Amino acid sequence: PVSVQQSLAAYNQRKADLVNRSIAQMREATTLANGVLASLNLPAAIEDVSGDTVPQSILTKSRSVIEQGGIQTVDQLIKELPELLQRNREILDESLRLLDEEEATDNDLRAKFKERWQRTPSNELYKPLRAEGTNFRTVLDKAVQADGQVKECYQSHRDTIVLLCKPEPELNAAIPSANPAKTMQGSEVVSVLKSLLSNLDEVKKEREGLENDLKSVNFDMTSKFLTALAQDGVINEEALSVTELDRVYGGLTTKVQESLKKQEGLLKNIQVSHQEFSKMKQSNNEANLREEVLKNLATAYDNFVELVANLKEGTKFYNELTEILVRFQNKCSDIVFARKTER
Repeated sequence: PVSVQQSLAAYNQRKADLVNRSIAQMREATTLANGVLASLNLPAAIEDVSGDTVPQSILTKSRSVIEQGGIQTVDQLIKELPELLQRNREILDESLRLLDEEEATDNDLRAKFKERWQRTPSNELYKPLRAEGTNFRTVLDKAVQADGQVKECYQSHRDTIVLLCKPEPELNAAIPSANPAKTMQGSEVVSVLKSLLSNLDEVKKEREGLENDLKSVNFDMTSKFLTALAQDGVINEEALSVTELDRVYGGLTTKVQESLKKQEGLLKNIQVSHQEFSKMKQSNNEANLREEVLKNLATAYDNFVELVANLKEGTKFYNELTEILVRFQNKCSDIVFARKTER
């Protein structure tokens, strides 16, 4: 309660959460937009003015996947995961084998002798280790569950990706060619839509800035903490941190609230606008093919995007988890060493 070192540790904890939480809000909002925006396929069906073909905000989206490497990026990563996770089951399962085994020796030693086997029991001693052990496990299970959720997600969408790596066959398939092109071109309500759609980008973009700006902050409370100790007999970490957390992130916290509760206005004022776009109800047949598809295309893009990250980071994770468990292992085997070497 008067240690600067621990006081610092708290700040990093409190700082990290502030930042993380803030990043998460923005990343979930960006995806929630893309879902809405592709649930109504706006980029696709404004650029559909030239009905015939429509290589538009999707050839765009196809080029960037070709750039990306297509499934050959995904399909490679996905197959790689179970091995990584198996590595991790194993390290944990050994650590606990080591433990279960000495413990069993110990248990029969006090059984055979009694008084004369007077050390403190492995029962009791490895209770923390086990506690620790079972959390790793919790992590794994949830990791398996999340990894399951992924395998369905791409598995399902995959069809709609393979078809997005074509330069001219793209038409003959993707394009149903509905003949729907309306003289309803760049009319008043179609331009108010383009800007309201490109505003959302200037919104989409700044979120990188906001994110990076948030991570780039480093403050260092040491001086602040020492001075509180040398003025009062104590350190009141919560109060010191809160007050300096606002001074340092409060200006980036509003920019976060002001990116979110601005998206609110931009969202609900299009649900309306997109209906005020189709009170002309086009054609419930050929344009169906023209419609539902474009709606099913941007989701194939959006979902691909969110699919590399999940993967890339599940990987990153797994290898950090590993370097964590190994440490766990060693600790178990050290403690085990301590017991044979004991007395």
